[PDB]
Amino acid sequence: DIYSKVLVTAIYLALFVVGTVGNGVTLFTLARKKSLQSLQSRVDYYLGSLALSDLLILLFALPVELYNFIWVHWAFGDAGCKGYYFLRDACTYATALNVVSLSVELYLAICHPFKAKTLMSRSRTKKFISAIWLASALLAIPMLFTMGLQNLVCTPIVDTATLRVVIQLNTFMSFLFPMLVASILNTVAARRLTVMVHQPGRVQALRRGVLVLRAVVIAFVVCWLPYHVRRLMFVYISDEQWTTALFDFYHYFYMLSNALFYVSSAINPILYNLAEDLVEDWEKARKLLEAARKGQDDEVRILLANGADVNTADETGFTPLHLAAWEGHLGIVEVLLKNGADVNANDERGHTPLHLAAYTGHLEIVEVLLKNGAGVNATDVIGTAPLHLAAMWGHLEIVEVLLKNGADVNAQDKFGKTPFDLAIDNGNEDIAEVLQKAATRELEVLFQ
Ligand SMILES: COc1cccc(OC)c1-c1cc(C(=O)N[C@]2(C(=O)O)[C@@H]3C[C@H]4C[C@H](C[C@@H]2C4)C3)nn1-c1ccnc2cc(Cl)ccc12
Repeated sequence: DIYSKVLVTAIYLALFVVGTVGNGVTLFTLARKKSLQSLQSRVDYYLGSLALSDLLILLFALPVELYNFIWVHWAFGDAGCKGYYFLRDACTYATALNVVSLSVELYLAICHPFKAKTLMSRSRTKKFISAIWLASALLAIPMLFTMGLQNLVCTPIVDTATLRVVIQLNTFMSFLFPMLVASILNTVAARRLTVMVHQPGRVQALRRGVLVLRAVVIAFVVCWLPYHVRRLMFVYISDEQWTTALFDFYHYFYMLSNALFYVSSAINPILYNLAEDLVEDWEKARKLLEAARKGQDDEVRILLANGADVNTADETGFTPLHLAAWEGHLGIVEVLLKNGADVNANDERGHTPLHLAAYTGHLEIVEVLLKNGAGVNATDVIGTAPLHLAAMWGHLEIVEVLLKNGADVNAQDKFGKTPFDLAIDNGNEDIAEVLQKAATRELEVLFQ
């Protein structure tokens, strides 16, 4: 139908530009990045080799299928008819062999790190990626002789029996065999790394390579499995003609698998980067929360430089600033604020860093917070404000600073207690006297 033609055409154009940009940016990045780790540079060479095959499908295969299949009712020549299937077949091999070769290098590095250290270099990996690309072209040569131009339409130039044989072998050799090998090696590599880790940043690269691979495998398996199942349906089909429902099913499934093929190649960079960056982000986030609390000045400085989230909140809603303000680390509080730390950050109860700074009696930090635009009158779910906690725990110095920055003396909590009530009940006579004076500010100012 026309609705289906418009739907699919839009998806192809979306996949094309996003895939071309994504894989295009990837190649530029990985080509022009200087990784300070031998193993991680080799992982990049494989992702660069995958980005190349991803781009060839999107620039040479997608437009032909878009044009000479769905969009319009053949005009790419015999070279194009043969070239299309050859190039598409070649890329799928190059992908499957890149994923296997990568999974092999990771497996050896984890299970045999001693041998892998001496018997693996960037030059050796560059040698195999060539071999992968050269072997891919070698295995894809049969497709040049199975499809040809006749009448002008691009149709098979061999009997269905012979065509069934090459397609069957292709699906097994190009997908089923390698993907399973990659999957097993990846699964085993991940398990033995856990044991290997338990016993400078080689483990991070090995952890990154496993995550990257795992996601890249799942993406291409999920996306090409329907496409290859379809090709096995072709070779193992029953008699001519079936129920209209069955014809509708195979037609939709054919049209679907066609589209799903280009999904994998398009959003692969985004998917493996997202997954890898999520773990690295979460890691650096939790490292910052502990470094900020423990009082590690150097650790916090490095982690913020490495691009850790300064405003990251924990399960209880605490940011690095909350704990740094609580534990009384003035050096870190300033460093955090300089890096754009949210000074009015809330938690589960709705406490700000100023609530915690006042409670623990950190005068110097209380000022630096306020100086950087901290809410002096900020209240929690109970209705407690910094002035309540400062007066409560007998911190006269802070009470003066808070009042000096316009702290509400009449502010009450759920229990109907003012900062004065807390000061009096806690036997803080010194604080309570200043609070009663502050309350009579309006009276004295005008009259006197
Ligand atoms: C008997 O084949 C199937 C049975 C059930 C479901 C099917 O597709 C989901 C298929 C199927 C697969 C292919 C299938 O994979 N074409 C090719 C491809 O690359 O896609 C074409 C055509 C040949 C040479 C070459 C490589 C193969 C096989 C290009 N084509 N194809 C179909 C063949 C015949 N009639 C069909 C009718 C319907 Cl409604 C749907 C699919 C049909």
